[PDB]
Amino acid sequence: MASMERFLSVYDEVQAFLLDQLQSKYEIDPNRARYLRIMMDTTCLGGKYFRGMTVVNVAEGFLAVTQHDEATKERILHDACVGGWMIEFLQAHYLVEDDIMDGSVMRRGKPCWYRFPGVTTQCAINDGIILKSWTQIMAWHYFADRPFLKDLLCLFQKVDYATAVGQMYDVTSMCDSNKLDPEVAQPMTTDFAEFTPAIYKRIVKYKTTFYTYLLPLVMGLLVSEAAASVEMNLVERVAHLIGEYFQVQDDVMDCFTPPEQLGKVGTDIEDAKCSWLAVTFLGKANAAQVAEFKANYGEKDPAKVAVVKRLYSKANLQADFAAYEAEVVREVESLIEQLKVKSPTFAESVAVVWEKTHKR
Amino acid sequence: MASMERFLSVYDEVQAFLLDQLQSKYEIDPNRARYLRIMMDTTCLGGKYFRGMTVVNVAEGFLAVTQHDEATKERILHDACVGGWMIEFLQAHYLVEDDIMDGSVMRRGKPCWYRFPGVTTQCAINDGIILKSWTQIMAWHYFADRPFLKDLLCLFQKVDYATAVGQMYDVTSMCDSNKLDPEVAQPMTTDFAEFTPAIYKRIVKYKTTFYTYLLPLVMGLLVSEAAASVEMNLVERVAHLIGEYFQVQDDVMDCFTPPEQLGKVGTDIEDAKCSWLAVTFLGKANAAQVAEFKANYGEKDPAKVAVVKRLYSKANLQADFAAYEAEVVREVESLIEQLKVKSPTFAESVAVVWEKTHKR
Ligand SMILES: C[C@H](O)CNC(=O)Nc1ccccc1
Ligand SMILES: C[C@H](O)CNC(=O)Nc1ccccc1
Ligand SMILES: [Zn+2]
Ligand SMILES: [Zn+2]
Ligand SMILES: [Zn+2]
Ligand SMILES: [Zn+2]
Repeated sequence: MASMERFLSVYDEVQAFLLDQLQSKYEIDPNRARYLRIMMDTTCLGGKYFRGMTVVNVAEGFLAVTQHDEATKERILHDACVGGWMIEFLQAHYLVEDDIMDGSVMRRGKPCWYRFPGVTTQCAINDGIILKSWTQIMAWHYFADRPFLKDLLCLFQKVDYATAVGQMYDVTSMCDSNKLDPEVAQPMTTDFAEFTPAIYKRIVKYKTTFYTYLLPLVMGLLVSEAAASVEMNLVERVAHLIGEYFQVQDDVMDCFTPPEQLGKVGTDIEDAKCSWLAVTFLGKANAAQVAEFKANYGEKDPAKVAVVKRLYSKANLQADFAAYEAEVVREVESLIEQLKVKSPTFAESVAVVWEKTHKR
Repeated sequence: MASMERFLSVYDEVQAFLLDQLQSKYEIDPNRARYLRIMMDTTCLGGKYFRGMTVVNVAEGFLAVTQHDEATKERILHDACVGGWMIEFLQAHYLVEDDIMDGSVMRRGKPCWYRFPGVTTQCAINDGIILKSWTQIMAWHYFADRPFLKDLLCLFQKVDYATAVGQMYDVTSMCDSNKLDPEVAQPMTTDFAEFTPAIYKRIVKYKTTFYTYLLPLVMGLLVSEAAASVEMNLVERVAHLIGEYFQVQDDVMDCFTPPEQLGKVGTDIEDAKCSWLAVTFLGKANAAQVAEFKANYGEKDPAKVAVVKRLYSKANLQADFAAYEAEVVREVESLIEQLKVKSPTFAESVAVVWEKTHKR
């Protein structure tokens, strides 16, 4: 059976499970069941399933080199699909809540969930809560007797926590740290002293890399009972490296990818985000360029946004991007080599993960 | 050592643990640590700790009748405090997110967290996320080797899910179920056909009783290794019964308790909530009273709100309240009796839980 169709079939199975349990155990009525169904579909479906499919792909790699009964191969592939949907639903949770936090308008060429007429923020915050709660219901039901349940829940928990801490880093990235104070309305930085590579790397490491790369790889190892085919510190380092590159790519696209293709009007400049473009620009700008950046960044005025995009264009950040990209290529290839010592198979799964990211 | 001081000491210990781990493992800076510290204190402290203290009280009851080494008594009381703070932090999560959802202004005589000048909704949604994530970090660290970890996490998970489903019931209680549709803006009911006792009871059962009464009682049983001193179906029934009564009390107070004493300007009438007052009123009203209710409910206009409160006053709902209260007294006393068959001690813990609720 082809992987994607297995994975989509499992979505249907998990959805039916969840909705049927709401009826039998939580006293739900048909209409609220239908609302939840629609919420689940709208918020969890229509992306590329990179995250969830990675769990499946890692598991398929191990199956090719490991002796098992056919029934066991099916059980492992089913568990990899359920685990992948746990990650897709965790992403859905964070995208619903982030879109509300950031006053976002669109996502994947459709309105953000909270903007749907019959949703509203009042419902949507809680819908996002339910999305993450479903990840736990899936795990407790499908992995009840599994030897990896403990480790999978502990890992998922750490990754969710890292992700929330990364959200905090992100939403506070345009403030001066010494001024953070619940009692005082937060001004935007005027110095931009905290727009540095290390501070950027902290934001992206926590906001995105743990859930997008670390969790899919380690979940495919867990459902395969293969965590001893790796050096976990290597897996962490390669996840964090690829994941950073993914985010840099997303930062450049927010500024330069046409909206119809982005699925999004990008507003990182207006929102004063600590983007790779802004940190790279401040790393090579002269005094007058720095001052012109400071006069225009973090403002909704389209003319000021056009001045920042011009400053980026004239600073030939494409060349810095190519240089960054070449260094990451170098480093990812090195880690892949190190991962072949313990597991050619796992190494190859990471190579595929890299190819997929590198070729967006 | 007195229970409350043990419990507050453990708060300090858990806070320090959590903040120190952010520093050592999550790369946090001192200023963001201070923001989180302040968030934790503001959102988790200053209530009566009924929930968390119930875990401690159930555990203390068992200790009085069970042989243990002193070191074991201390370990059980510490675990009961940590478990109680897991529930207090789960409540904090839901109160932060609910206040945002409901556009609330105050709570416990202070502004809602999101309204603090240096918070904002953008931060506060995520702060609420972190509050619940902390409950998992506490459990994984403090209960790592404990025989009850599995059962405590499974239970907590179910209770959190029930609570989110109850939030859905609550926020959608003034809509007609057959009209729920993400694509269509939701009108308020005009018939009030779904303002019934059974529909009310479903809202309150899920929104409040699982986290407020079921979880503190069952957590005190789990940390005591005492789940075989009870019939779980009795514990469920008594939790749901007392918890309903608690909420009816909160509904009457939203309408009739002066704001300075409530900690809150109550807005259930304007918000068109399915309250005990509204369902009781519609259960005894004549045709003209029903029509006058329909013209005035669910409207911000203070004159219309004054007309609903008058309709409630003239309908002598105090008498229905007394009758309800007498029935619950009857039923709670009956369940307490049944619980004495297996455990006088646990029975007495539930009696205390009832006394505390009955005497608010
Ligand atoms: C518009 C979105 O970016 C589309 N989704 C992706 O590009 N997802 C993705 C693809 C490859 C690697 C990692 C993640
Ligand atoms: C203003 C709030 O209602 C104060 N808190 C409580 O009354 N909490 C409480 C007390 C007894 C039983 C159950 C819960
Ligand atoms: Zn965001
Ligand atoms: Zn972006
Ligand atoms: Zn609410
Ligand atoms: Zn209320």
